Formats: sequence, structure tokens, C-alpha cells
Amino acid sequence: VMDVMNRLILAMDLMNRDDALRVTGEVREYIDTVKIGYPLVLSEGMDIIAEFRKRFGCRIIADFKVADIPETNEKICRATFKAGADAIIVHGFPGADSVRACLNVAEEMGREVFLLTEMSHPGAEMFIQGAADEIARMGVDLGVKNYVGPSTRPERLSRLREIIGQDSFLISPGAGAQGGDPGETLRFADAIIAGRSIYLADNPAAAAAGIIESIKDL
Amino acid sequence: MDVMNRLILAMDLMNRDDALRVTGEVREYIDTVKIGYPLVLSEGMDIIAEFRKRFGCRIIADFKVADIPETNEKICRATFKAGADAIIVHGFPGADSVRACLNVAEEMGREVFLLTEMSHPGAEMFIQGAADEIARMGVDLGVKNYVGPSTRPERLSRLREIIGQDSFLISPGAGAQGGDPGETLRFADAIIAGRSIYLADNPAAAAAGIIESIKDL
Ligand SMILES: O=c1cc(O)n([C@@H]2O[C@H](COP(=O)(O)O)[C@@H](O)[C@H]2O)c(=O)[nH]1
Ligand SMILES: O=c1cc(O)n([C@@H]2O[C@H](COP(=O)(O)O)[C@@H](O)[C@H]2O)c(=O)[nH]1
Repeated sequence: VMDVMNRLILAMDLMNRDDALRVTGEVREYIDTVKIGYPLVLSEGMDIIAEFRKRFGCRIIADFKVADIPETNEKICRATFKAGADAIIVHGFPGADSVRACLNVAEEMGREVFLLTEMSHPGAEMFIQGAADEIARMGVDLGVKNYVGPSTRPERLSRLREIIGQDSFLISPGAGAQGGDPGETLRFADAIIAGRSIYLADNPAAAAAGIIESIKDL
Repeated sequence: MDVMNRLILAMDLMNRDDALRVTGEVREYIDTVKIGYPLVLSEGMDIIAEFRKRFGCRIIADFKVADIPETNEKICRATFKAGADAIIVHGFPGADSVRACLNVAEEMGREVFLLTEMSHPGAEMFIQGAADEIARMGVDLGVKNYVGPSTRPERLSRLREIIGQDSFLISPGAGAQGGDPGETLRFADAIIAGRSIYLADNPAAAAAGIIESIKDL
């Protein structure tokens, strides 16, 4: 599995190049894995992945929550890996063919898929939560090795860890701004994602160091 | 939304030259283009403004928005800043995520389309069982524009029943995925067509042919 420094992944959701680069550079001594999503990509272009690699040499997870039909999913994955992303995040709720399309491209291109099972926000309870255990089991059956599950619901995160097993890699958003607890989340997740609690801080480096201090025994 | 010939081009070519040429070849037949991530991630968001400059077409950004509310808001803002007239949003992540998109659309003078059931086989696993409830959620939220599947006209008809004749409904899956344009337009206001046009030997003739087949509609 990927070796994520300090079990901490930066969610870089700032929407201009200058700020995104400044903050990422400020925390680079603490974090070697950066999640780049559509807020930044749709504002600055896919070449932002190239610039981050050039400036920081951090691993890049493209958080694109891929959620289309198989044919379109393949195109999205090919474009994303072409730009230099190490991995891409894909929704499971559109079903097994859509996930398999992404897995097939990742295999061909030598990259990785993360399967998003349950989400961390309140609305996830409406439809996603009731499908999540089955989505996870589907991932295991398809050979998925990397997963995303919610920091905001420790009980659900624990179940998802059970389903995927200890050898699978699990990352988790929702600690900090959304109310999850970093230490509790790391009982089950390999790494936590942190966005606003870092990038909105007066001193992002101090914020990152503080999160790390709070989980130092882990 | 007044869609010329009830036909929306799904422009999923992945290079600018081909995308512009093919769209130009069929411009006399359409005034509405759906641009998705295959083109945007290959050529950049500036492609939307370029389509508006070249064709003066309406642009639907098919971004299948499916994040938490805070991130959805950012995605919609970036998308509308790029000149999209409308954005397609998944309903599966729940009401708060949809509302976040509705808020930005209202602020910027744009439309949200709610995707309720998808057209591909995998949709049967999780989405289909939630789809009627997703549609009722749209009604509750005041959503007026919807997407449902050409490949399952009985499901498309049910979606139309739920949202009412006043709502606007567009539908992918005719052509390449096996749906029939005419049958689909019994229930949808417009059909989406991608590969059946942009991969055809002659895209203009392909568009003309689709339109000939639904001439009475
Ligand atoms: O279930 C999930 C899945 C996510 O990827 N995310 C993403 O993780 C990040 C959370 O950032 P924050 O720490 O600011 O709440 C955002 O990029 C969000 O889009 C999430 O919050 N919940
Ligand atoms: O349920 C859905 C929803 C979609 O937006 N789409 C989109 O509609 C278009 C269908 O294109 P095509 O005619 O080549 O099958 C694609 O851009 C696809 O991403 C779909 O096929 N099924």
C-alpha cells in the first residue's frame, strides 16, 4: 500500500493556484500525499497536477468521485492518469460495471483506484448508507484494494474495515471541520484526510503539526 | 429550456480539434451541447467559452456532481464561472448535496438537472431501487429538470409520472446503448446522443437521420 507520511492526507480544495501552492508548500514537511479534487482542477486545469509534482513531489490522489457509465468512466480515468495522478477515487453506487471500467484502466496504466463506499455528510444517510456494506463487499469481490469511508460515523467506518479486511488500504475524510475525531478515526483508517482544518488556518503548518501531535502515539 | 429538434449532442470526444469540427458539422441540427469530463479533463474548462463563441449553443455541464455539500458548492461555482448554463447532479448522495447545487444555480442564473436513474446495466444494483425516491426528493426540493434512462422506457415513464408533465426531462441511452429515439421521446422532452453522432462515418448525416426518425414528434 502507499506509504502516507504521518497518516495524514491534505485535501487541497482551495480554488486558486497561488493559494493552493502556498499552503501545500507550507505543510510539505508533514504531508507527502495530496488529494486534489474538482474545486481546484476546474479552477486551474489538470496541469495543476503537473505543477504539484514539479514543486513538491507529493503523491497525488485525484478525488473525482467518478460516477458515470462504464464507457465514460474509462475516458475520465485515462485523462486523469495521463495528467499524472497516482490514483483516482470512484463511486461504488453506480454499480460493478462502472467500477470495473475504472479498475481496467488503472491496471493498464499502472495506477490505483480508491472505492468510495459510505460518505461523511448528513445526506449520505438517505441512500448511500443502506447500500454501503454491499458496495464494500462488491469492491472486495472485484479486487479493489483501496477504499474511502467516513470519519463522522466511527461505527460505520469500523464495519467497512471489517468487510474489506486488515490488508486493504482505507482513507477517511470528515475529521476536523465535519466533526470527526482524528485519533478515533485512525483506529480503523490507515490515514485521515484533512482539508479546511489545515488550509483555512492562520498557520497551516502549525495546524498540520497540531493534528499530528494529537495522534502521535498512533 | 427550448432544445432544437429535441436533440442534445453529447460531445465526449477528447481533443479540441475533433470536438470543434464535429460540433460544427452538426450545428444546423442542434442548439444544445452536453459537455462532460472526457472533453473538459482533456482540454480544460476554457472549452466551454470557446463553444459559446463558435456556436452560440446552450451548454449543459455533465459533471455528475456527487460530493458533500461544501464541495458541491465549489464545483458548481467553478462550472458556472466557466460559462455553463446548467449542471447535472447525482441525487444518490442525498438532499443536502442537491440543495447546495440549487443554491449556487439560483445565485448565478443557471439550472440544475437531477440524475435519478442511470442507463447502464450497473444502475440496477443500487440506483434503480432508490430512483423513485430520488425523483420525489427532487419534487420536494423544487427541482424542475431531470435525467432518466432511454434504455428502460418503463422506468423513464415512471420518472415522468413522478415529476409531472411540467418538469423538463432529458434522456441518454438511445443509439449506442440500445435505446430508441422515438420511444424515448414519448416520455422525455429531449434525447441525448453521443457516439451515434460523433463516431458515425458522417456525423451530419447521422444527426439528420435521427431527426428524420422522430420527424412526427
Ligand atoms: O465522504 C466524503 C468523501 C470525500 O471525498 N470528502 C472530501 O474530503 C474533503 C473533506 O475536507 P474537510 O476536511 O475540509 O471537511 C473534501 O475534499 C471532500 O470533498 C468528504 O468530505 N466526504
Ligand atoms: O445514465 C446516464 C447518464 C448520463 O449522463 N449518460 C451520459 O450520456 C452520454 C451517452 O452517450 P452515448 O449516446 O455515446 O451513449 C454520455 O456522455 C454519458 O456519460 C449516460 O449515458 N447515462
